[PDB]
Amino acid sequence: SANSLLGSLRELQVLVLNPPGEVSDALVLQLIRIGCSVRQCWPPPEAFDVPVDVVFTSIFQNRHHDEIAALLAAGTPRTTLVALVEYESPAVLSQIIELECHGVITQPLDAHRVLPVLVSARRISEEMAKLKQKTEQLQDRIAGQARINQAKVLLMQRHGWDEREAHQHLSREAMKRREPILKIAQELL
Amino acid sequence: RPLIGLLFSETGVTADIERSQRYGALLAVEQLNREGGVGGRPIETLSQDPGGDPDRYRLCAEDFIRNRGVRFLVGCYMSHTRKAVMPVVERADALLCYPTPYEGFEYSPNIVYGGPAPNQNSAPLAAYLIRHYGERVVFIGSDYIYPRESNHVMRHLYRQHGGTVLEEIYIPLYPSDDDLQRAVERIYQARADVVFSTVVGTGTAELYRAIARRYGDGRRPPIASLTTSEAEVAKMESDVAEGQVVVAPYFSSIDTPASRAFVQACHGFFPENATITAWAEAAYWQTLLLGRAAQAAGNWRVEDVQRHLYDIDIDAPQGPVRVERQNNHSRLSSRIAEIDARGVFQVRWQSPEPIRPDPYVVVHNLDDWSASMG
Repeated sequence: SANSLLGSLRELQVLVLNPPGEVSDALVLQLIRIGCSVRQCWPPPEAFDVPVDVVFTSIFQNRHHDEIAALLAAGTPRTTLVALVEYESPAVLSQIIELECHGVITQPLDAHRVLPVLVSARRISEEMAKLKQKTEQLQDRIAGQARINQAKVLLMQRHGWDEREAHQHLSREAMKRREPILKIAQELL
Repeated sequence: RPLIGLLFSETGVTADIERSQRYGALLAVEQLNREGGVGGRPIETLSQDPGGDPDRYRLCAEDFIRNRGVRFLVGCYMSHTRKAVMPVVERADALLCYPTPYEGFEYSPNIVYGGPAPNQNSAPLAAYLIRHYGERVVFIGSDYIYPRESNHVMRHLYRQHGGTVLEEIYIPLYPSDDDLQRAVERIYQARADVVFSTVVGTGTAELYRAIARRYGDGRRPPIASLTTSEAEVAKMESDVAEGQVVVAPYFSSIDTPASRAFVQACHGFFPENATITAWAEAAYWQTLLLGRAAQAAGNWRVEDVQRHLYDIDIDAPQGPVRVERQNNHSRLSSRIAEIDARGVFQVRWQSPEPIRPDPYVVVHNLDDWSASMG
């Protein structure tokens, strides 16, 4: 996984969401040396058009901030976010916090700062997405377990069966009707 | 000596039904003595009062067999009193007639079972109850083996047929006042559709009266019992007793000449404090069978009398009965009755024919009873 993360950088689709100019140019050139697929866009659109894995943007005190914010709010949560920052003062930093960046690059940008930030930010966003996915799986699991257990008590008590017998019956019907054990359980309940 | 030992309590928790059994047995002796006794010699009886105590039953059985030469006994009611006597009769090669309903699961070469096993009373009653009453039930029984075994089956039957057994309550055999009040409050708090009682003897009447008063004298759940007899219903106010449900092979209201003849015979012979019950009926027919088997054998030898027992199908007050040689149990009628407002037992269902006994059946198939009840 550090190994697979590093090995898949050349398949990432990176978008430099920033005005045309020297900064965008230097950033796009360093993302092409690293080997990512890189596009540059400006003014911020309303939806992406093509799948995007990582966005680099700057912090604007104007309507592109809200556009960018809305653009990524509606977007795929696994989209990694990196902000180019030139001020350390509270309104600018609050903007970074509200956008919920996964990484930052303070200006002036230079090639040495890019790869370490892209990798650490990508690990970060992927780890966030995984914890959220585990959270849903576990929520579903706790609920499932409960209905398998209440259905088992139901069979036990209905038929004068032990736990093992109730379990064998659920499994058997389940795997004879090509459906989840949970469906059988919920049918009973 | 043609001497029958009668082991029925006169005092104690089940004194009423057992006095009833004693007089039923005495009624038979009297009739047998008018039919020629046993080979010219009159049939004699010997009675002792064990007072519902299993150890006193054993001691009375032992006195009779050891010191009085008794080899033929009629007696016992509560199952542990039967268990206490059984070994004494088996070691003496004696014969005991048990004219009492019981939990089943017993075979004794020396016991002639004149009362129904669970396939003959509880099963039909379970089918009936699940058929006509709501499926939320509350159980209340006396704390000894029979109500407990009887609840063990009924609990399983209700759960198998989509019912809920809300509370399963037990009270001591001579239940204090507090015992009753606590029990009735639980019954009242469960809001059951039906009350299945297995309470036996003294305290039955008070129990049914307390359920009555407790409820807001309003469409209480009906009480269905496996144990309540005519002796308990006579101690109940008319309105308490009304609509209660009861099961037995015989009811004094049966509409036949044979039943009519038994009522009349009991009315002119039984004391004032001895009500006719289904167990007086069973003591009567069993005691009658003993006498006729002895008359057919020409002697009073257990071996000779016993042989002639399985071959004599009798015309009992309940209808026709016989004892099966394979298991010492009997083929018995089975009636389910609802008590009307004047304290009379109205038979609501009857098995089309006498039910053959199967004391060891574990799975009671309620479908057996679909045709005759619906």
